[PDB]
Amino acid sequence: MQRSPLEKASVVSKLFFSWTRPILRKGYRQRLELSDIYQIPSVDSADNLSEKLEREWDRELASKKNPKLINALRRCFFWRFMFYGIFLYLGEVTKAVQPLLLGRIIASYDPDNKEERSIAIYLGIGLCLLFIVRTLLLHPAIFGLHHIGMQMRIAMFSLIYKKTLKLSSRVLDKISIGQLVSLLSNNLNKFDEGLALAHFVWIAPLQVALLMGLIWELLQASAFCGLGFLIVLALFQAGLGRMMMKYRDQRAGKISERLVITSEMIENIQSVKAYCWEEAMEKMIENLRQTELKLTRKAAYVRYFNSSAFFFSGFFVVFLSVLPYALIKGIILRKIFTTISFCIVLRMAVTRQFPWAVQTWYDSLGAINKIQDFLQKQEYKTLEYNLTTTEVVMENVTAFWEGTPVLKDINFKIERGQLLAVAGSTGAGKTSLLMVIMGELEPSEGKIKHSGRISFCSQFSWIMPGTIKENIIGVSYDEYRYRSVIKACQLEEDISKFAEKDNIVLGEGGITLSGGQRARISLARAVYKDADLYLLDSPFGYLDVLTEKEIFESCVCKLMANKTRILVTSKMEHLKKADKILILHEGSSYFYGTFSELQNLWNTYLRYITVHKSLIFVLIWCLVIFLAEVAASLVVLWLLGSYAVIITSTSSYYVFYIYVGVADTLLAMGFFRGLPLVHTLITVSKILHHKMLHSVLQAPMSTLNTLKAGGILNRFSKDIAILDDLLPLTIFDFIQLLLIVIGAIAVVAVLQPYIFVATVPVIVAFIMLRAYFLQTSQQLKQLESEGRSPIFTHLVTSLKGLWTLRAFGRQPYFETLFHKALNLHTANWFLYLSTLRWFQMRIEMIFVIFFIAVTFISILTTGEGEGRVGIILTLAMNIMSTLQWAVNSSIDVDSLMRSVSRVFKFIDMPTEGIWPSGGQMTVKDLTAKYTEGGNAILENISFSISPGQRVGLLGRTGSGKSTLLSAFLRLLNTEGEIQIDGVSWDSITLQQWRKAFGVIPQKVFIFSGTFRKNLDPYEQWSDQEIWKVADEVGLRSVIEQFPGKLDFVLVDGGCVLSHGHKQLMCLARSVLSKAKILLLDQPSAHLDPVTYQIIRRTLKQAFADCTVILCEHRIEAMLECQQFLVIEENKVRQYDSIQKLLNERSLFRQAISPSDRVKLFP
Ligand SMILES: Cc1nn(C)cc1S(=O)(=O)NC(=O)c1ccc(-n2ccc(OCC(C)(C)C(F)(F)F)n2)nc1N1C[C@@H](C)CC1(C)C
Ligand SMILES: CC(C)(CO)c1cc2cc(NC(=O)C3(c4ccc5c(c4)OC(F)(F)O5)CC3)c(F)cc2n1C[C@@H](O)CO
Ligand SMILES: Nc1ncnc2c1ncn2[C@@H]1O[C@H](COP(=O)(O)OP(=O)(O)OP(=O)(O)O)[C@@H](O)[C@H]1O
Ligand SMILES: Nc1ncnc2c1ncn2[C@@H]1O[C@H](COP(=O)(O)OP(=O)(O)OP(=O)(O)O)[C@@H](O)[C@H]1O
Ligand SMILES: CC(C)(C)c1cc(C(C)(C)C)c(NC(=O)c2c[nH]c3ccccc3c2=O)cc1O
Ligand SMILES: CC(C)CCC[C@@H](C)[C@H]1CC[C@H]2[C@@H]3CC=C4C[C@@H](O)CC[C@]4(C)[C@H]3CC[C@]12C
Ligand SMILES: CCCCCCCCCCCC
Ligand SMILES: [Mg+2]
Ligand SMILES: [Mg+2]
Repeated sequence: MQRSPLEKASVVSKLFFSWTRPILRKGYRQRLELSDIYQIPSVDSADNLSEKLEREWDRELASKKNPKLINALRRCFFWRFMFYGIFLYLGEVTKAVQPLLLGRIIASYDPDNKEERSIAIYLGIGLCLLFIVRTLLLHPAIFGLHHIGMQMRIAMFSLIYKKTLKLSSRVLDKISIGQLVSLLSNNLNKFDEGLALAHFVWIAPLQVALLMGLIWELLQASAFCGLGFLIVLALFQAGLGRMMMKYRDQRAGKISERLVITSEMIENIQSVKAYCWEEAMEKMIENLRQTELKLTRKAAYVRYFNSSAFFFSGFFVVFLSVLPYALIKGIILRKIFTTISFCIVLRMAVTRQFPWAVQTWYDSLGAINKIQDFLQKQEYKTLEYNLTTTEVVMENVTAFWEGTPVLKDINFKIERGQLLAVAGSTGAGKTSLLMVIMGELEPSEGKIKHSGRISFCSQFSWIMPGTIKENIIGVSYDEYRYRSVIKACQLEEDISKFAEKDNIVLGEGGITLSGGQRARISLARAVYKDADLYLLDSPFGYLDVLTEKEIFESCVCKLMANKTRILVTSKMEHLKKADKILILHEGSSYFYGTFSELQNLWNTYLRYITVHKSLIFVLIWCLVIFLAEVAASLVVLWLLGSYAVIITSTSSYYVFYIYVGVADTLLAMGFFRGLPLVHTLITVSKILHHKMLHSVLQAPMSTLNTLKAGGILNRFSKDIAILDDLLPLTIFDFIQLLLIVIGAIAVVAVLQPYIFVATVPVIVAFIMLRAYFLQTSQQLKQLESEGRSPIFTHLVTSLKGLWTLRAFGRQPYFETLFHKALNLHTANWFLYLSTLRWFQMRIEMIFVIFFIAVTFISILTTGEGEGRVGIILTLAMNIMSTLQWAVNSSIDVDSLMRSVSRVFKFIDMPTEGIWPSGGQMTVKDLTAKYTEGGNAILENISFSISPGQRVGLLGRTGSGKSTLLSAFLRLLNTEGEIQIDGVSWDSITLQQWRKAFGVIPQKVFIFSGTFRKNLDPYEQWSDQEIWKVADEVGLRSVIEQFPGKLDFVLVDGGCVLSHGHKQLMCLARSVLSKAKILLLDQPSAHLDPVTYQIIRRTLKQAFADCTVILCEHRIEAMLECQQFLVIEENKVRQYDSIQKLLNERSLFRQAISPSDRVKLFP
């Protein structure tokens, strides 16, 4: 990693941006290697910028009664902002006085203008120095303003993230992931470049005042007829600005709603494929896209009229200011041309630079105001204590999640070292009681007293990205303690089977790990941490009886025999070792005491154009009208080769100069060509998104596991927004400029076939430099686009584990990890702007040297009369002033076309592509593996199932019970044959095979939507049928407690529901879509014994005969099975009776609960 070459560059080197030479010469030959990227300058590191802004923002909250974020920003950047403003202003004044020097030089070709001929050589020298000063004064000032805008964005992004970790739990309900992503993505590039346009709010009015005086000198009182037209045009554009912003505000809410739904369905794409819900998911996104595209089109029509206003004023402001003057007294051709030159600069300031500057202030101040509101939300109240009486106590505590209280009159007292066991039915408030103790649920009544040290283990196991060892140890590594908790948590057997022991890298969310393996990593993390109080929220959910027995008798009873701890349990064996017993029932304390007293009872462009058939026809239509206007202009112009206009023989060359000055209005695209072009370019974006979303759902699971959450969110938010807003109008601007250059050249090249010869050397010089620069610019843009992903990936994972983050105190670690993501994007983005500034500065210096040669050639060639060389050469250089604008606009088109190629890569991803009368199956030599180069988890598996019977799957956690179920649906690489009632595996299409199954996934899927929409996304059942099923699974009381019965919206993945309520929701789905063969993957994970009767009755009534393959861990669930399959060391054994199964195993028979042993062994 080399140091930045900017920090030791000489004064002249910084001026010409010469320090970018090493990378431009290397990127032209080879691909940019990882060592070519330089380190960022020390001034713009995220650590130093965040501290500077934080110091000023805290001064506002204490000094001023009315804090404003814009005052803190003003106190850090105002003087540098104004320093570059004055140099930018002097570069624009130089542009307005150019016609004073160039206008008199053009007059020296006329032999009548004897006064201009005597001093022509001095005007040429001054003109050359004027060009050089303007070049050296604009570009360094524009780069400095880009630098300031980058620093402001980095400082403010870090403040948002630091505030996020401190948000209260009540205000988290009102904030989704889609709001934060839209807040950051919209400003990721627009904010930096906005500061270069901000100064024209006061530069444009000063340019108008200067230019109006010079035009007054020529046309005494007729000049104001041109000002009255431009004032009316300025009011018109101001009105279109407010009309466009109204449509943009109505569109923001729908984009955030689409982003959250898109993120949810891709995170659990395996559950979507098992249910065969791809078509239903596409329909929901299609309806959201359609509503927001109508607002996008309406904003596009308004923005077209705002953009073409420049081209449609070039003739009507010149004509209106000259016509009253010519009618009273004849005007010569010399004055007509000079007025045209001054009006070009005037139209640019009024119709282009000023409305763009006003719009930037609306966007910038709007975002800073939006950020300030977020920075003032309610914060989490960390009620830490340094010390206590070493005992925990609650007194008459009542809490509300908002007409029923969650808890009421809950009181206990646990001394140091005692064990408290919390028990109760589903939804009784066991998890809420632990939230109250930690302080994430503030009680309305009562009080809490205990020490500030605490450790937590939730039902939902959160796995941070990184190594397994890094998950457990935290910050401080201890060799002795680490090896003890691993052995006590029974993780040694699983770790030894991994490719590289405990050094394997876990993805975000821990997808590659088993259901029960994640629970042990979460538990090992809690016991490794030293604390005074330990909270365990049902950690024995996805564990078999043998592993559960070993952990309970060696981890929580041996290692922590002297530490007070609270555990949630439903087993009656865990209640005997507890000193205190607490029973909960619907928020009220059912019992409190002890157990003893209880026992008393390029190809990219071509593909983009041809994706929509209607885009070709509009482009041909624009070409035919263009040829008709050029032909019309040629006939008129050829016809011209006291009066209102005075023209002489030696002054007739002004006709061509006037034509070139008004060609931008004769060739302007009217609304018959502008609106269809803009309308059709948005339909292309609609088609591309439909394909992109479609190909992601059909991709094979092996491909989808490589992608990251931030990688998908980068393409669906930033790349789609580019194709909707920026590209349609950038293309229109580029096409408009290209037509003007061709039309002006073609007309004058046939009437004077020497302008074309003299304009060749300038054209090829621009094209050769463009090809050289695009070799390296395209690679830096690609690296910058992919550098946004780590920013989005870290933002997603920090919200999913916010509660665990604050409990373990790892906030500083996550802030430092966020700054590395900011610095990685800064390196690529800063290097991209530097080379872009080099190109635009060289494209202007190349224009200058040619003009310097032309000016001196014309003056020396002009002899005693006329002088034709100068007339031709100076005309050609006037055309190249517009070609310079067209070349720079082509770079913007190419930069935005990088998003089109990134979308095309997601589209080209490979695809994975009464029969069951009885439902009997046959498996022959099935071999299953996740990666083709990985180990075979199962191998040579073979068994048969008779129709109507139930099969029980058994085995230790991590043995491969879920792998066998995934192999039936072909969710991984398989090498065998499965036969269902006669048909063959291979012959069937992959879509009819999956429809024969009913599935209950181990990980439940609830998306943001209505209760009825979650139970039935295809809308194929009436509400009478839905309620009938809802009674059989006991969900009626759950739905009625909400304001909308079957209408309530389940936001944030159904966070309103408890853990046991989600299991019943998945059982309802399987009953509704009644199929023959069922694959139930542990449907009673955390259900208490009383609630399990609901699963038991459903299994015998709803699934009358069927072919049920259970995958349960509880012994009670195996009394309803006729056949058994045991998975051990990658092999499947088969048994006919449960009593035979336990006879062979000696250790597993002892772990059986005595309550279950009597019925298992009568
Ligand atoms: C080497 C090198 N390679 N790369 C990638 C960067 C570098 S460089 O930064 O060292 N220099 C150059 O980049 C460089 C510097 C100046 C110029 N100039 C062109 C006209 C001109 O007159 C200046 C003028 C008299 C108008 C005045 F002074 F008045 F303005 N100067 N051209 C330069 N280029 C080198 C080639 C890459 C292509 C080319 C010809 C455009
Ligand atoms: C002196 C006085 C006339 C009033 O005492 C004044 C100065 C001033 C400066 C800024 N902003 C800036 O100096 C910066 C800036 C921020 C945001 C940007 C950006 C530049 O340019 C953008 F448009 F891109 O957005 C560099 C930080 C402002 F906002 C309002 C200001 N006012 C009016 C006053 O009422 C403000 O309280
Ligand atoms: N964020 C929330 N907003 C509103 N109600 C909630 C919220 N979280 C939980 N509830 C409700 O509070 C009650 C108790 O919550 P819950 O976590 O606490 O039960 P539990 O004892 O953990 O049961 P389980 O065995 O399913 O884990 C339920 O009726 C549940 O729907
Ligand atoms: N996507 C994956 N890629 C690679 N290995 C995986 C993947 N998913 C699981 N494994 C590994 O395969 C083995 C078996 O996985 P697992 O689902 O299949 O078993 P299980 O019997 O369902 O466990 P549990 O009772 O915890 O649910 C484990 O070692 C696990 O880490
Ligand atoms: C009738 C005919 C010849 C097809 C026609 C008509 C117009 C109107 C009537 C809208 C002026 C226009 N005008 C336009 O397209 C205009 C486009 N952009 C503008 C921007 C600012 C101010 C005016 C216009 C404008 O008139 C063009 C035409 O070709
Ligand atoms: C940037 C701004 C403040 C610069 C100064 C703006 C004003 C004061 C300048 C700009 C152009 C100037 C005019 C240019 C030409 C003439 C013609 C001359 O026969 C009388 C003075 C007169 C009419 C000038 C008056 C002052 C003037 C209107
Ligand atoms: C350099 C430009 C400073 C003034 C720009 C506008 C100031 C913000 C006004 C806020 C609303 C009254
Ligand atoms: Mg719970
Ligand atoms: Mg499993």
